[PDB]
Amino acid sequence: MKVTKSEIVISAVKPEQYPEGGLPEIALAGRSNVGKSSFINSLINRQTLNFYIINDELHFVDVPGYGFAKVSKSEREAWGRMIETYITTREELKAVVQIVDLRHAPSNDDVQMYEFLKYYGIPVIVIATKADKIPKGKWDKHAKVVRQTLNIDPEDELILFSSETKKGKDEAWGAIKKMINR
Ligand SMILES: Nc1nc2c(ncn2[C@@H]2O[C@H](COP(=O)(O)OP(=O)(O)O)[C@@H](O)[C@H]2O)c(=O)[nH]1
Repeated sequence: MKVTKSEIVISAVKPEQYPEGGLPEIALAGRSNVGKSSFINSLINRQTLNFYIINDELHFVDVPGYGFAKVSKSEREAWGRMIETYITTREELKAVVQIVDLRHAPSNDDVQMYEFLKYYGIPVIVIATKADKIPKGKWDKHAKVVRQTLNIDPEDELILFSSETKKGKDEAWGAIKKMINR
């Protein structure tokens, strides 16, 4: 997608705050510091659920990074409610881009998130980023580990990505498009 417009529209602490209009939504989730914000900025050339209007045709919905253990119990609880509410009630949601680090096996938190999404029948685009930190010759090895750890559904997608080199950008947009026009 040639992005000519992208800007935050709301930072929702509650579902009442979600934007109206009914445009398709693609939510993004991953471990804190995995490279989610870098992934977003790459695609568009640049305690709340943040909605970004893209080209006035869809919203990216950025979910606060998970797996950061130095968080209060109340914050973790709030995070859980927020995502559970969103995932289970949002009709506009077409897919979640789950971003993981290609360098290592996905974590227990990644697996939990993936299992949660599949439980609710949510289409997922798995992005394994930081690919540039691994020799090209090992990309397949590391991708196989990601695939087997999450046990990725064959209808989901696994795309290797790098915010450094923009590897995966076109493929990621292409997948978002398939998900939106399902
Ligand atoms: N080498 C490399 N570094 C990356 C990549 N993506 C993110 N980073 C770096 O990893 C750190 C965390 O990335 P960031 O997008 O801020 O993480 P976020 O917390 O998930 O939003 C930053 O220092 C980024 O520069 C990538 O694909 N390749």
